[PDB]
Amino acid sequence: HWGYGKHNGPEHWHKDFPIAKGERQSPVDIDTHTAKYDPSLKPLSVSYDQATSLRILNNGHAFNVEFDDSQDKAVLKGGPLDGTYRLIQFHFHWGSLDGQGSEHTVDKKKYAAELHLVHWNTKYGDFGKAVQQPDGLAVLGIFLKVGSAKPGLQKVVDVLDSIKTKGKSADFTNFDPRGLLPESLDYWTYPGSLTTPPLLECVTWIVLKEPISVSSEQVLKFRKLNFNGEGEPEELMVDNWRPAQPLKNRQIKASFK
Ligand SMILES: [Zn+2]
Repeated sequence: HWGYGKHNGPEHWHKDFPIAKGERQSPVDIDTHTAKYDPSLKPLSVSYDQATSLRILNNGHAFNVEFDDSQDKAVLKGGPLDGTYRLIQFHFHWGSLDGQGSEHTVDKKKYAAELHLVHWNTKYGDFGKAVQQPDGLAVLGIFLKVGSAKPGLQKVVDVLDSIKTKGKSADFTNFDPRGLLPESLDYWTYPGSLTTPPLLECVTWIVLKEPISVSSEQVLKFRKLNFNGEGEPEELMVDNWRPAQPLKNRQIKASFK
């Protein structure tokens, strides 16, 4: 099955998922000097005050914090979006070393990790219908650099020992995702895809310019997770990131100048 090793990694995915070579694949390198400032873009509206987290789960390629998405509780609006997008989960991509780990890059610069908050368009009724549509998903991407600790991340870091192996899940209630956001909400946006199989081209990417800082100790704990299931040989969950894909016929827009 697909993964991030030498024999099943991203360079192999096209054999099972031929859209891997499609026209709007993600991630991409953000060239800050060719991105177009678009003054018609609106500020992002992030309404997470009523967010209800439920569970944290190791799915064999990352860990997902899942939210109750049966009502408009935690929603993303504005920016380049039409309509209302509900938060369903967030997860991260990270490296084996501090110098790599993000999926998107900025002027070819790699960050130590990348946070993805995944939202789906309410007009489509459920997540599974949203993935089939070109405007079905909105993913907020936030870079992580190593520096000072992020206090609002620590609750996540402390529970990772209970979900070390694939298929492990733990109750994870009352987590506030507002603790993960940077000060500024300036962003780049472009139309893209999921960055894991099935790689569907259903995503409006919204990548924040300002990274958040996490401590060396916090990212170290990410790297103690396991791709494998319990009772299988240990393969550390590191470098679960897809390399940048060709931009092709797309334009990256910026909310700022
Ligand atoms: Zn992701």
